Amino acid sequence: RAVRPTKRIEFTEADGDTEGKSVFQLEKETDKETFKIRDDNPWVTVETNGAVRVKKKWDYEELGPEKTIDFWVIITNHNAGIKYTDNQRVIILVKDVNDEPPYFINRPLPMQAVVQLNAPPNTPVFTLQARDPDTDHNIHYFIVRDRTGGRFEVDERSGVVRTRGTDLFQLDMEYVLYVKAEDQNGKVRRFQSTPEERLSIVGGKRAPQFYMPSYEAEIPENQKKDSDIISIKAKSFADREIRYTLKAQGQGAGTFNIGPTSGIVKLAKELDFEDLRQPHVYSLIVTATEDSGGFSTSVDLTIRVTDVNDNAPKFELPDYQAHNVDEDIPLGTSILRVKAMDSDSGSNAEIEYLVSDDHFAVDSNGIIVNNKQLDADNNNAYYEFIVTAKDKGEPPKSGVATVRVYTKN
Ligand SMILES: [Ca+2]
Ligand SMILES: [Ca+2]
Ligand SMILES: [Ca+2]
Ligand SMILES: [Ca+2]
Ligand SMILES: [Ca+2]
Ligand SMILES: [Ca+2]
Repeated sequence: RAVRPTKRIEFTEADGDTEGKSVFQLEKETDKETFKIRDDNPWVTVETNGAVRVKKKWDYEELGPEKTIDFWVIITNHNAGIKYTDNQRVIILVKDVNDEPPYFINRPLPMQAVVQLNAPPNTPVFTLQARDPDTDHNIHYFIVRDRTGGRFEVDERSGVVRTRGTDLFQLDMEYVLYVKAEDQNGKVRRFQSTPEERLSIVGGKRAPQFYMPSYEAEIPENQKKDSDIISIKAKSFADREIRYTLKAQGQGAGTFNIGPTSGIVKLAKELDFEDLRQPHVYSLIVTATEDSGGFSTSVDLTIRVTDVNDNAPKFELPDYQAHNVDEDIPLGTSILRVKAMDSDSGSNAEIEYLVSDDHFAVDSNGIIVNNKQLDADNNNAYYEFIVTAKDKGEPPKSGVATVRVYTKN
């Protein structure tokens, strides 16, 4: 059994573009020998005949600096005379292909700017910025569709949008441009491209814009007061300072509040998933107002509260007692029924039953049964033991109750 010289081979990304594709064949030294990969590899699998097949679609952008798929292969070989189990290393060099589309990095989205009312021609107003994962990208900027009527133009390389013409812009009017960025070093004979984006240019002045079109957060019911839930941030287009406020529709306001200037949302009142009067989903409205101006804008903020196993199963009675039980009762007789309830939900409310005295047994329905003869070793004619109701929470909480069984002959 020997190490064989390393196999070196070269391919482009695209060659490995189809899951399961047999890209190439490993070299055999006799017909009879078979192949198996030495360890998992994310990019390739190996058939017993030597075929190297794509596992995960090959990706230059996701390989390390070496840009190789590097793996070992076991080669095995009765009736052939000489037996062995060989090792060979296999190194595929992966060449780049322009295969990933460009994407805008402008934030926030949608894209928004303002234009000064009497802006001279060629005033810069916005700067489109795209990025492209491929090594040899070639980003070109375009206005694909104009709804200003021709009052703007973009520089194809810098992505700067600037005014055209001398006419004034109208206060509060929106001027709309649909823009794209494309990578001209890659195609599909059609160039790789961002989705069309809507660039909103408003004359003179506009309301603030939040950094996200909406906000959401899922928090547990047991999370402490005054703790930070989510922080919200808006931008002014005239560099005014901003102050936030919050509302509800129409379930439980006062539960949350917001930081005056810093936008951080905190928990104000302790929560309870078990409290019906509080909802499980909190629909909130956050408005960012310019108190140095007048303008303001709203954004939805949704908070989901989750169940924690804060409740233990409770038995309906504090203790259970059965009387006049004949001791000769055949095994399997219902002696008494027991029941316990749990406030939580799902499996935090799922209930299993146990019994501390192996003379009895109990099923998922709480039926306490006779598990051994009751007439043997029972001088005082009486059993006293504990039932547990145990939930399926993590960790599980328990409820317990005394059970008394008085027997007789
Ligand atoms: Ca790729
Ligand atoms: Ca590529
Ligand atoms: Ca590209
Ligand atoms: Ca609770
Ligand atoms: Ca529980
Ligand atoms: Ca709970």
